Amino acid sequence: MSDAVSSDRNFPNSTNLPRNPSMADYEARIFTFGTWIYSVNKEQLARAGFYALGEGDKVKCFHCGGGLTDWKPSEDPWEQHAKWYPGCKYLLEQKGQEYINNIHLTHSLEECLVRTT
Ligand SMILES: [Zn+2]
Repeated sequence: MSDAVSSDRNFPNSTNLPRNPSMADYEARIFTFGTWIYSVNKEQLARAGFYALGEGDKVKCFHCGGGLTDWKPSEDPWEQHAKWYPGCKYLLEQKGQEYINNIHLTHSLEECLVRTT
């Protein structure tokens, strides 16, 4: 439970000292991936604050302080990340909440299979 789930942060400090653009640079990110993961990752991640941790094609945010490994279809890091959590510093700094809001939510469905649409 830690120092009171309510008097702590519902977790052992998720943000592991993020906001480290010094090493999260452009060539720093791509460099991590050692040109192995999918294509279009250069601008994709470099712009969304995603860098390679060491898994096979997986990714995580180094500027926001959160992970987003591959466990679903191709799903561009842009869409996948925004759904993972809108409270990601850099992530928002790029396409603002207007985008993340459009992503996380949906185009109109938001019914899950159909429900009542
Ligand atoms: Zn993030």
